[PDB]
Amino acid sequence: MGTLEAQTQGPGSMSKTYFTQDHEWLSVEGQVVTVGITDYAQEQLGDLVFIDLPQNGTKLSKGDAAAVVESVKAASDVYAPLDGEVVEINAALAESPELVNQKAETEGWLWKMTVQDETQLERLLDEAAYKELI
Repeated sequence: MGTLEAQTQGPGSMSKTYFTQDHEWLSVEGQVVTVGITDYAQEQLGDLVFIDLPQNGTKLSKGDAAAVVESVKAASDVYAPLDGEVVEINAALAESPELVNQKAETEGWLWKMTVQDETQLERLLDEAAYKELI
């Protein structure tokens, strides 16, 4: 699969991004899974005023509420797309929550988590619960 390629990071390798059923995305690079909300989601919410991120070291199960993204008109929980452990959060978002509006699917990522084996993600891709973002 293309997930193997992204995990291996051999020459000419490229990270793969997938979108979920709930306007979230995840990207795989090595064993690091980066998670954010989609461009669609940031547009639904309007200008973001606060981002509440998970604590580093948090053990997540698929579906756990992990973050909150908040505009004046609306708030939205962001759920873990896979089981794993939070290892990094996007420190830019404290001063610049609007980076999520500007670059939702790239620089406005919310957190990074480790997954040791991609069997769960492989299942969700095979089911087309999650789909490749092109």
